Amino acid sequence: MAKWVCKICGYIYDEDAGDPDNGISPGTKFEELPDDWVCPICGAPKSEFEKLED
Ligand SMILES: [Fe+3]
Repeated sequence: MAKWVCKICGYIYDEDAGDPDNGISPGTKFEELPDDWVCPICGAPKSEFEKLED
């Protein structure tokens, strides 16, 4: 699945990993994260993530 970078801190949202500590099971697509999900490291909004693909 896809990976997304937090353009603030460099955290990688890996869709394969999810973010279980913050309520997100492995395999959750970035688009499906709640609108108010934030980077677990720096707190940046979803707007601050870049999909890692051309
Ligand atoms: Fe971040």
